[PDB]
Amino acid sequence: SGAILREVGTTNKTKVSDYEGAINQNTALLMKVHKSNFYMEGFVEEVKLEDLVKLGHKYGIPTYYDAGSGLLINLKEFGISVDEPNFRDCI
Amino acid sequence: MKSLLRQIPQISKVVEIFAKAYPEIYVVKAAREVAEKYRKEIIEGARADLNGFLEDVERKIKSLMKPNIKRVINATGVVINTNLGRAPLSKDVINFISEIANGYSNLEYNLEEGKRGSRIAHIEKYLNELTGAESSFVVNNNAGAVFLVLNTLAEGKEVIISRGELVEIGGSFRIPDIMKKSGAILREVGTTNKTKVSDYEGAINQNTALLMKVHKSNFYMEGFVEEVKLEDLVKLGHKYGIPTYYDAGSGLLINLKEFGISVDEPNFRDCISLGIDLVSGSGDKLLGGPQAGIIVGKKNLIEKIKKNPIARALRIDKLTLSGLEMTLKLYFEKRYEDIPVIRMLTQDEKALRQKAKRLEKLLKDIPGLKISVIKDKAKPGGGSLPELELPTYCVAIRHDRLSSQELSRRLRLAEPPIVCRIREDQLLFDMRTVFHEDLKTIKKTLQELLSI
RNA sequence: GGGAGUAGAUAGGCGCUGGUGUGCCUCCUAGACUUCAAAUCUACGGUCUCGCUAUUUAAGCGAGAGGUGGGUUCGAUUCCCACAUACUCCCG
Repeated sequence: SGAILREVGTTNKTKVSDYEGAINQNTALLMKVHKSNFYMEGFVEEVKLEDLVKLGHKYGIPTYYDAGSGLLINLKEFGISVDEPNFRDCI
Repeated sequence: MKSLLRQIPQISKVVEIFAKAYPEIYVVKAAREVAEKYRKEIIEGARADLNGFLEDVERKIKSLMKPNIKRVINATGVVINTNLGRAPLSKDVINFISEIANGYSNLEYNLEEGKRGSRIAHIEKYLNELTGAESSFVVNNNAGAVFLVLNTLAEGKEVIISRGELVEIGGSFRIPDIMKKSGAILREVGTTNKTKVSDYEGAINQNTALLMKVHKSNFYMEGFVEEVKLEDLVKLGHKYGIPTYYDAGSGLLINLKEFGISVDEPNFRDCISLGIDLVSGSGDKLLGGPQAGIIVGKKNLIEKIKKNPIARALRIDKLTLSGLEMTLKLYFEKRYEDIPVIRMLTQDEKALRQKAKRLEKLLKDIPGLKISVIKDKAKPGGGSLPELELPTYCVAIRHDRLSSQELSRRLRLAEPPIVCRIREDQLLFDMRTVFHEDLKTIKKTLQELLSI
């Protein structure tokens, strides 16, 4: 892609501090990918989406979410209870 | 001010006005859109009447219930019409696509071994046979086909190309601008109108990783002009040990002189059997199939391209893949007439008048219509054959009431819509591109605009 | 207990709508009609409340609330936010 990759946190856990800590003059993007075809249980921490946006608007950095699943609507409306994100809500 | 807007009814109230008239969903959408257009028009003080409301709300409903993309009756006589969606598909293909999309299929699944398999594997069997190349591959479109070969084999290294072959096809594609983003360094040789072989051979060096030639598909040069022969560039490559990459663009799968049309347009089989290492082209041009970037050439190169992590972002969808296999199946069976684009251009001169006057027989009754059939020479190829000029019968029409300009306008707004040429206040209908079942739809749309 | 989702009336259950709310079904009461019953139909109807005249009560009349509060807006039942509550789903 031509973009330089700055990986923060660790496999199972990643707090907000990890993101905010690696920012600098070259940081042009804050990107989060949704684990679509796998999942981690046990000691595992993740950064709330709301917090990423807050961190972006603080330093003036754009936020890019690769949902992957491409869920167009809220899924709970159909009886299936999952936290799967969707465009409308994430936007 | 605040009384010229209180007027506008309630969305619950207009929803009622259309009980079974239209779906509740489409009604509320039209009411909102309409409710906002009257709030702003009265706020700026440009409306004193609201009677237009009820009539309008129903027009939005009638409009909002139709998809935007719509089949269009092409009367221009241009087979590869970049604007109208290039090469149209035969029913045979469209049903093969219909079936694979209906449910699950073995897209990335090899039924033999019961484990995942490459989806590009189904087709390539066909390409290698038809072209004669060692191996093949296919991606989204030729634009990307180019970008992939450059970033695969010339990222960071030089690529020599003639200064007369740096094209701008389409609105966003430009060899110089994409190759840049390709990571390859551009070495332009020769001059606009002329380019000998010495120009190519002169700019080679330690970084030269590719010799690339682009086919001027959407333009041509006449007058004092020189070009580098293909056999020459193959010779030059094999001398210094440099690969040859031809961007045919037209994606002509076969020799074209075999069908009566005499042109020099290059084709895969012939260009491959010439000594070129790689060749690419769009599937929706001279191949007559769905949009697809087609690459054929040496195996050691194809494998280098495939492994590139960018090929996954170009890998073709389930629709075009299937639809491309059935298009390729037709080519093996020599069912040439079955593929729209080949039939349209190789149609009998006799064949065209036969349809030219079968339409004129359907419009003699319609009121105020001045119908005449003229033999005109047009240029069929839009995105692949720039110089070609072939004879075809146009049924030139003219109404006393309305003018040619206004006529084209209403015809593009019809259902189905019809797009046609205009020449000296005489609307023209080239029969080279008109399907038979359209003739009946042509007459029924013209009688609805001049007698209404 | 911690999160999250679905949510909301001013007779009662469901659904809708940026036009000052409304449609379907039910209840109640009332009216119409019907030999009797049913059916049917209709209601700027209903709750709470407060206030006003009388004031034991009756009796007549007027107004506001949509879980609560706030905001946007010409107008919020609709939309945003905050807190509360109901139902459900996940975790300790």
